[PDB]
Formats: sequence, C-alpha cells, structure tokens
Amino acid sequence: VEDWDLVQTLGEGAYGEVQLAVNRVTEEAVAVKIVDMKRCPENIKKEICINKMLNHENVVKFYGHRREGNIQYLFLEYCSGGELFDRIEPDIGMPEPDAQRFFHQLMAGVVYLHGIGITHRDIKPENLLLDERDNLKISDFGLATVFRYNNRERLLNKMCGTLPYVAPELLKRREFHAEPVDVWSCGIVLTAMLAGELPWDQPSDSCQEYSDWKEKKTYLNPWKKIDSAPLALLHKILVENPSARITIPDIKKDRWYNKPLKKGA
Ligand SMILES: NC(=O)CSc1nc2ncnc(N)c2[nH]1
Repeated sequence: VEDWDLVQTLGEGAYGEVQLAVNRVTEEAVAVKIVDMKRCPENIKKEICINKMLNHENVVKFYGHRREGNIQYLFLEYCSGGELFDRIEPDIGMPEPDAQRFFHQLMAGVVYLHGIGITHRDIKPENLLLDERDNLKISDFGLATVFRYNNRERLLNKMCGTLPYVAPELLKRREFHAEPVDVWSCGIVLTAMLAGELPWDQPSDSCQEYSDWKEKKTYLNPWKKIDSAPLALLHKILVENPSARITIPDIKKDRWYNKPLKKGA
C-alpha cells in the first residue's frame, strides 16, 4: 500500500512486521519492514543509519526509508530463499558442502561489517537469508552497533543477542570486545548447520552441556555428528577466553575452511 502492494506477511516479529511488497507497474518485489514508532524511535534511527552505511553482496540491501506518520517503512532486498533456519533439518543439519559454502558467505559478510566498524550482535540462522541463487545475506541491523570509529575501538557493555548464540564473556564481563562475540555466534551457527541442534541453552558454568564441552567430551551429541575437520575449527571458535579465540583472518586459513567439497552451479 505504498506505490507497491503488500501481498504477503514475511516475518511478524515484535517491532512490527516484514511484508513482501510488489510494484504493480514493474512487478518488482521487495521486503518492507513496518515499524509503528508508537507500539521505539531511538534504535530505529540507528537501524536505518547503520543500514545506509551498508553495501555488500552478503548483507541484505537497503533501498530507502519513508516516515508516513508514526509508521517507518524500511525498504529491503527481498530474499526469495527464506531463512537459513529452514534448510537445517532438526537433528541432522545439512550436507557438509552446503554448510561450508554458507559459512564462507557468512564470514565474507562478517569481515565486511567488521571492516567498517559495525557489529551485528545477533547472528543466528533466523537472521541469515537466502537470495534466489541461495546466496547468504546477513539481515536485521536492529541490534547492530558501531564498535570502531575514527580507528579507535570501543568495548561494548550492553548485553544483547540470543542466549544459545551469545559468547560467555558477554554473560561474565562488564565490557568486552565486539569482534570475538560475532565470531563465537558464527561457530554456533556452524554447529547448528552440521548437527541440526544447538549445543547449550547458554554458555554458563551453570549449564551442563557447556561444562561438557570445556571438558572436551566430544563423544556426546552435538559434536559426535560433526566430523573431525569442521570440529577442529569449532574447537578454535568456541574457546571461552575471547583473547585466545581464533580470529577471522585465522579462520580463513583453517584446514576444513579451505577443504574442497562442492561443485559449481
Ligand atoms: N522480522 C524481521 O526482522 C525480518 S523477516 C524478513 N526480512 C526479509 N527480507 C527479505 N526477504 C525475506 N524473506 C525477509 N524476511
């Protein structure tokens, strides 16, 4: 209902909804995110602001914004593939070559964000969308924030994200570096893809499955489905001390990361 028709509902969250809009003249599809500022104005001005900085093949395109009352309309690349979440078979995951390719595309997007001083802070399969040729795009910058400006880093203090995906320092420390948190969440997503389950409700000393992983009990049941070469990478991502945790440039040199698995189109 805005130059375009609102054909179907795409992702009814908390803020409002994402709809698939079609232009009735040109037949062009986009996603429109609809937020009723009455039902925050502060984070939404941050979201659109972050979104205008963004330009990359593995980040959901931003086309523009109108205010039409209280109602903000973020116009956004439509991804006809839907959520990575729906390509993960529960208890099974997906073929390893598919997982690896999605993991390459996720790191490409994350390297790009971090390079422009942005952290997403909520990486999980619900927030990773697939375009028409199954290319992965990072979606939803509503929790995103700047962690580097004029080349100076600032530590984060606000706890946010989604508990099974969150790194342990964010539960333990008053301030923490933004990039190791995104890396950790990337390793939970890789686990979800290769085992089709999440390893723990949250990375707490009070959580048994998490305790089991630190004791390297990899005979148990996320890890036993995985396979020694991706598992070795996960041993380097899911390291409790954020300073010993592997970084992205070092992820790109990992053996499974560079292992040939998958054919072309
Ligand atoms: N609820 C949210 O914050 C986003 S839901 C969503 N956003 C989308 N953008 C493009 N294509 C889709 N299928 C989309 N689904």
